[PDB]
Formats: sequence, structure tokens, C-alpha cells
Amino acid sequence: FVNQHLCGSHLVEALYLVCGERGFFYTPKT
Amino acid sequence: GIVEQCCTSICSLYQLENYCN
Repeated sequence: FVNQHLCGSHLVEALYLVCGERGFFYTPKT
Repeated sequence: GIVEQCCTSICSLYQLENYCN
């Protein structure tokens, strides 16, 4: 269910069922 | 330096389907 996935744990949730695994980039710039 | 990709500009079934490859 992808709907209004803009921050607010949305990018996380939508990503918690797409990769099918616990481990992604999710890293800003330095 | 906080980008706003898929948080308020772009992203919507098309570029994802590979956020982690």
C-alpha cells in the first residue's frame, strides 16, 4: 500500500516491505 | 544537508522498486 509516503515513518514502512530484509542505505551526506 | 527525495518531491511508483537493489 503506497500512499503519500513522504517522511513520517512512510519512507521506512514502504521500505520495510520492498527490500524484504532489514538493512538498507538510509544515510545522508557528510 | 537533509535531502528531500521521496519526502516531498518526486518518487511515486517508478524510481523505487529498487531503493536497495
